[PDB]
Amino acid sequence: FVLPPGDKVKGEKLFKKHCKQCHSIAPTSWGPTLFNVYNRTAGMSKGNSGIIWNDVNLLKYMKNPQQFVESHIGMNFKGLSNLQERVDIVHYLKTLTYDDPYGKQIVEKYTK
Amino acid sequence: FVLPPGDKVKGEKLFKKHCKQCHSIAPDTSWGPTLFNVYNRTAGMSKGNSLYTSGIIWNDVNLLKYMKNPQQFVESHIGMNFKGLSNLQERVDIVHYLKTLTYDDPYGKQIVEK
Ligand code: HEC
Ligand code: HEC
Repeated sequence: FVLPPGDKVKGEKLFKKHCKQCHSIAPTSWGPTLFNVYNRTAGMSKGNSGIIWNDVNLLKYMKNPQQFVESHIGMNFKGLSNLQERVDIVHYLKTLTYDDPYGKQIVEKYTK
Repeated sequence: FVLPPGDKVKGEKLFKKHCKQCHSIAPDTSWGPTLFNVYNRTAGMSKGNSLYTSGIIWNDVNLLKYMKNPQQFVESHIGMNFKGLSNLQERVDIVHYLKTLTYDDPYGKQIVEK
């Protein structure tokens, strides 16, 4: 499969419209810069040089990002309904700080 | 609103089950950002739709809401979210545009400026 014919001017305009809001194009934004993203190793490769942002992968991601993530990583986070579970997770996250004994031990581990 | 009573041990268990796959807990790599010291941190999506702005804080209520429905949280606080682009030709044109964002492409060469 090769990339079908297209219009890079329409492409730049569609990028302004649909992607610029969260993506820079400089070598500051919420999402990663999309400069030199073509054939670049995708960040979701770290989830658990995997996935390359080639033509097919760019077309599939843009069609349905959540489905793409689920299909290539195997899982995805769509939310936790149980309020108590989220409360417990927040209780855990509050200890992940430099002034809590648990977070102190974390700094110990990842610093050695 | 006050954070209701909770269990930090069950919290660690649930974190392992549901968040560790994409999130590290190291001081600062994983796909997502490290969640160490995320409490009261300025959320990354504060940079969305970038006159200085303090941004969104990951406090109790916001963490709970986001964990409930992340994409709904994003839509509510940013105003927009990316759920996909159905039209195939728009995607092909975007790919054509992105292929020019390199250090060796003319347009990419011009954009590269420091
Ligand atoms: C915010 C409202 C966004 C909009 C609009 C678009 N994207 Fe995005 N994208 C966003 C974030 C926060 C992230 C990082 C987290 C993640 O899910 O990966 C991304 C990621 C990408 C990537 C991956 C880059 C990598 O190095 O792996 C790509 C290729 C990408 N986004 C492209 C893209 C396009 C083409 C968009 C419009 C058509 C678009 N994004 C919109 C947040 C947001
Ligand atoms: C991948 C499959 C993920 C899983 C499972 C979970 N998260 Fe996530 N999260 C992921 C990415 C790629 C990103 C960055 C892009 C984005 O959409 O923001 C995030 C972001 C967060 C954040 C925001 C961090 C910040 O703004 O500094 C938080 C607070 C967060 N994630 C928490 C979180 C929790 C509590 C999860 C399980 C209960 C969880 N994430 C799962 C990818 C993935």
